[PDB]
Amino acid sequence: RLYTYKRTHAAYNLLFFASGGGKFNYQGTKRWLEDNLDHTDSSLLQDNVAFV
Amino acid sequence: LTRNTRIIAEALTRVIYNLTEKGTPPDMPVFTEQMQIQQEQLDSVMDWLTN
Amino acid sequence: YGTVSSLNGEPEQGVAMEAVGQNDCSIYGEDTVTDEEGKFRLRGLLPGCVYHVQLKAEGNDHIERALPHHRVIEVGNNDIDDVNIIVFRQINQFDLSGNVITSSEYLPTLWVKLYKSENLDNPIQTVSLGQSLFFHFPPLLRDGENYVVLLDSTLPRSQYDYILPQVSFTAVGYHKHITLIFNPTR
Repeated sequence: RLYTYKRTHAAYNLLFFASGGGKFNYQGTKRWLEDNLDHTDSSLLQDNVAFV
Repeated sequence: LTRNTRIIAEALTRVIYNLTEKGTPPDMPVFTEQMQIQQEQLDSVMDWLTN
Repeated sequence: YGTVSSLNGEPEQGVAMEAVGQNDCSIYGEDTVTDEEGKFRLRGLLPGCVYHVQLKAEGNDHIERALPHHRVIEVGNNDIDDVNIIVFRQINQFDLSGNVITSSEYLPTLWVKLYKSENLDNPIQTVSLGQSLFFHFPPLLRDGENYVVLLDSTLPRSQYDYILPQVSFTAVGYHKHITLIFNPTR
C-alpha cells in the first residue's frame, strides 16, 4: 500500500523473504543468502543492504 | 499481534521516510485510518496458518 | 512559514492552510492556499497567544490525513519559521481480500464470486481460487454497494453434499478478509 502510491513510494529497496528451513539451523536463509551473494553478482543483497 | 504490528510498522515508516529529522513527534501514530492494521486479516491468516 | 510535503518528500500544492487561535485569540486566524512547494504565508502575527496550524475543513476533500494535525507554536516577539507538516492523500479503493477455509482438494473446484446485491444473476468478478486459499479481488470503490461472495464451486450435489457460503460486505470501509469455510459432505 505504501509503495503502490507515488507520493509514498519511498526510495528504499525492500527484499522480503518468507524463508523456509527455519528452526532447522535456518538452512533456507543459509542457501538463499548464499545464492544471492556468491552465486550471482546482481540482486539487492549486494547493492546497499541496510539492517536485515 | 495488532499492537506489535502497529509498533514495528510505525517504527519502520518513521525510519524509512526520514521523519525523525522532519518533525512528527512519536506521540502520535501514522496508522490510524485508511491504513489500519486489519485485525480480521491478522486473525484469519493466523487461523489458517494454525489450520 | 514552513512547508506542506507528502510522506516521501513531495511538496503538496493547493492545500488550504490556516491557524486557529485559542484563549481570547480564538477569533483570530486566516487561511492561505499552499503553493507547489508547500510554502504557506500565514499572516496576522499577534504575539501573546499560541497558534494551531491545521487543515481547513473545506477545500481539502482529496486529502485524507495530516499526520501532525496541529503544531503548537508559541508566538513571541518574532516570526515563525520551519513549519513542516506531512499529509496523506485519500485512497478511494477498497482492496478486497479474504482467505477460504476448506480442504486442499476442494480448492481447484471453487470460484469465489462478487455477485452484486441488486442482481445476483450477473456476477461482476469470478476470481477462481485455483490452488491458493486466498482471493484478492481487484480494488473496488467504497460507497455502499452491498455485494455477495457466493462461493460457486464446480462440484455438483450428485456425488457430494455441500452448501455454498454467501457473504455481504457493504463497501464503506477500506479492507476485507472474508473467511469462507467450505466443508462439503457425503
